Amino acid sequence: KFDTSALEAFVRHIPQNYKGPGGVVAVVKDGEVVLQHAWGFADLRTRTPMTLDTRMPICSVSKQFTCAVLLDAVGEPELLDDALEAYLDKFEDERPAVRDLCNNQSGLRDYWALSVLCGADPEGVFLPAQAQSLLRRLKTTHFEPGSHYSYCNGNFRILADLIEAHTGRTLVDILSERIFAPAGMKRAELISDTALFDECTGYEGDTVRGFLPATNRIQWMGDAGICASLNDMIAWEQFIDATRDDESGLYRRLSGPQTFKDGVAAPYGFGLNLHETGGKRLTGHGGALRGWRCQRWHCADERLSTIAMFNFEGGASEVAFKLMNIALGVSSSEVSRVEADSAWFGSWLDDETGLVLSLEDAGHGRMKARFGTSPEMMDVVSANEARSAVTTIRRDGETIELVRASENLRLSMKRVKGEAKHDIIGRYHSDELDADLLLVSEGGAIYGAFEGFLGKSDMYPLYSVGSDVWLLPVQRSMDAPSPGEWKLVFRRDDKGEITGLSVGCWLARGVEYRRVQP
Amino acid sequence: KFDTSALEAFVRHIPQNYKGPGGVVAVVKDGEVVLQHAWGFADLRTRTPMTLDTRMPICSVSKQFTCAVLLDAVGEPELLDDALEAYLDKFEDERPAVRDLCNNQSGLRDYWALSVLCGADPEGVFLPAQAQSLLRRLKTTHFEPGSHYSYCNGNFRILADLIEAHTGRTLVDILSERIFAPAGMKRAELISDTALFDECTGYEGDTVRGFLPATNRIQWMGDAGICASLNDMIAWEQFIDATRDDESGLYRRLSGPQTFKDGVAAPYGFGLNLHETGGKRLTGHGGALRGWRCQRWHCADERLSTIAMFNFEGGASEVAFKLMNIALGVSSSEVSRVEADSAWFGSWLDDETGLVLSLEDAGHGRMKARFGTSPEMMDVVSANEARSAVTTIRRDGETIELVRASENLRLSMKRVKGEAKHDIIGRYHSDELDADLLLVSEGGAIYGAFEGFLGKSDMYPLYSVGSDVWLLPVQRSMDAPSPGEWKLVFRRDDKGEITGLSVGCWLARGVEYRRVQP
Repeated sequence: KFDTSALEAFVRHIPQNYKGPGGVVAVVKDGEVVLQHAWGFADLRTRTPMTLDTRMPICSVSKQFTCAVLLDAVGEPELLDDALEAYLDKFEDERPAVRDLCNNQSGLRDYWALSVLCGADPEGVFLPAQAQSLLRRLKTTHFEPGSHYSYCNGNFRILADLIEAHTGRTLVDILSERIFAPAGMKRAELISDTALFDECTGYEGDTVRGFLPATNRIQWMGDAGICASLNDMIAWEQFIDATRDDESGLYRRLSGPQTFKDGVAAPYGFGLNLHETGGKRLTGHGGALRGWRCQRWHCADERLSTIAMFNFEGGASEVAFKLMNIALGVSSSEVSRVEADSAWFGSWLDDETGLVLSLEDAGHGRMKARFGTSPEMMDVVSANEARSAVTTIRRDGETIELVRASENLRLSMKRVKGEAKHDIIGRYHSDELDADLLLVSEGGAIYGAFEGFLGKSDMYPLYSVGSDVWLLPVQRSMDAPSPGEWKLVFRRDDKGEITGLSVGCWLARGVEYRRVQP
Repeated sequence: KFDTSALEAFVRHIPQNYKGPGGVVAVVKDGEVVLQHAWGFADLRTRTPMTLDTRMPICSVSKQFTCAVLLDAVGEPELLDDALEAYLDKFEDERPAVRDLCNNQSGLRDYWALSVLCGADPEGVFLPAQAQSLLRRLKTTHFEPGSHYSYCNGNFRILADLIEAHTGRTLVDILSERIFAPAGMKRAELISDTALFDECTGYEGDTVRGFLPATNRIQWMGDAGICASLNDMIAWEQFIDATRDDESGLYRRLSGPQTFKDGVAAPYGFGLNLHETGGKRLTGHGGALRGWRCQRWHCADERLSTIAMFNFEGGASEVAFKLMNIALGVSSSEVSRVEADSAWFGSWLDDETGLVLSLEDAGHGRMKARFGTSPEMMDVVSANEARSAVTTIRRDGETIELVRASENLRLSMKRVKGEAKHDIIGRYHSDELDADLLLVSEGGAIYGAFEGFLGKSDMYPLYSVGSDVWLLPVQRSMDAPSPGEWKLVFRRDDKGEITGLSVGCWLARGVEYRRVQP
């Protein structure tokens, strides 16, 4: 009997440690459900309890299902390379291979982050014709295909379109016939229009701010769209275990090792994160949307899967990971920290990429870093070295070296200083997006708005961190996580006149804008 | 020339330190405006700039105007004591004097906190007939009148009703004729229905969560309701300075010293907070509602006033206070801290009052305390002593002594321990409010709802901190700050059966409920 005593003790305390309306969790071992539990409410106002058969959007956990459809109904990604050439018909750089789309090594900038720059409302309707209009206008990459990893939902949204055109069938129908029926996922469905989903309510907020029902109206497929219950997701884990020994089986074909073009090990393959804990290899994926979070993980050597799905923005990924470590008996352990010198604090700029790192004290030998899409906590392990699980930074005087070895990324960043001039106001234009950024002063405080084919955004405050380097936080958007902070790095003439600027974030780097107004 | 160089340098950095859509600030010295500034937007979507003439709700800054009306149009508070007896016609305890209402020493429980227990929706409509129905059903106090201080909006909402009935005139008209016209407050107005106000938009949220437009539909008067611009508020500060030498002048009559019934100095009088900074006496008040914050302070010895009004939930009170200290040249200074022993952490219960203190590490010789309506940061100054600006705590083994000397409050609290039994589910009834609390289990996690004459609330999660002691956070409500955490302390028989419980928070303590169901 697989002993679930420590798992049960952890699950019993989830509602107090991961505060929110409701959720579901499961642990599958050797193809058997050994732990399955629902708690709380699907809706706090109608008082509808959360159940094991309550469907929820699984969001980015859909990506692995779109690569499974690709392999099952089309074949290897190379069969769609000709069609990708016609889809990205205005491309000016070398196009990524369809295989690079599947592995998140494409170099394309994320279209949900770009939708903010095109003026999208965070709670706006987003149609299939607008997705294609934005994806098919892309011309450039932000790194050479195969050279680095970056998470790009557009890779999978394009894949869905390629699959439907090659096959002459809908992704809705192919998933149902080729994946959900054989796996025993009885109620799983691709529901592309998020405005139609009302079987469970998702909540934005947290225990301090309060919880608010989320409204989502985007339409998506390929990068997300599947809605399924805990029991549906359990059936997928059982299908995985039943087909574990078939070398030509769909999941085994999705989940092998991958590398970058230089042979360095990569962290993602065919819609799956590839990771390890205590020396044991894991494959899985998480998903997010305003109001929702979920995660699945599978350890092939121990025939073990863990699932967590919440109708709020709490740590479902952390829950699923901790259940896996508890079931594997992995002791996750303690780092000795040192005091953070005050010389670390402030912002640091990479000239090559236009990205910025900002550091602040988070107490006890810890720093809060803002660099990627979400902030990360870093342990200060020595006078000049700090690290999170993904990023290491080393300081030498006025330079920081930042490394994210899993992305094949290494940056050299210089301390940003000086007082920022307020002559940056005016209008700027991006030729590739056909979009404008308007910057105005109101009482000495600078605000900006994004104006493009999706609409005109609200005004957002900007914050300077040194001469000509400004941050523009965007906290809510059509997809989740939101982009975080856009980094604006202005460029000037030899006369000191502004000619343009770079706008970027980790999901979409170096978007060039030229000054056209003020 | 009063030198404003340090004030201007501070004001220039407000938008970066106090992040939000917009605001206004002013400094008045010797009756002259020496600093007046607006920044940002009144509405981020319509892009309407914030101006010096943009009106906003001043919320609880209205209380001083209702006591000014009382003194000007009625006379001393003792003239309304007979009418208070008829208004609180079901009172079972000794009624407070009308003077205790004015000084916040009444012992009445706050009606906005009680509206949550009666089932109010946080964004619900609240009419004058519902205010009277809730206020006139009150029967008991939570401390003897004059013995302690507690902030109670009901004191001022009752005062408004008493004034209108004695005078036969509307508070709208009396404020306009007797206060706003003579003070030169040209556009100030009592707009009791918050749903009608649309000249400026208030925003809930913060720079990390994002900002959301607030919807408020409550109707109020006496405790709040005045809407005014920065220029209106400047005219009130100038009127104060012009009448500073008249011993029988309205503001001088509102702003003298007060004491509790035992002669100890009290911190509030006639709708004004009474405080000091660097040895200089201040009088003033702040205001809050979802989406809005403001504060005014005046230092009579230096003929100095400071005002800050924001259309978001940031630190307007901290801004107004810091401007005052900068203008007075008060050096606010540093406390040496010690490491917080782990024995402090957890929850502590006062048996007399039913209130709970919870402590957690906030880093560097600091603790986050949850006791009052909002959390407070405490400096650990010695092994067994910690303090905030308002509260001091001393630990001795399994007991903590908590003192809020400005409230005349001293509690002896014992560490709460043990595992909480889940047999608390069932229905409970408050005879005085005619309201129920329903507690249910959903998958092992307990949730509660408040059901009374205002409606049936949504379900809210509860969190146990030790045997029979639970916390129920309520983060959003009709008034602001919300109550914070309700403290539920269950009572049992000699047989171990639950008979009832105490529900309370600092604004409304010891509301007794009896078990009626499960």
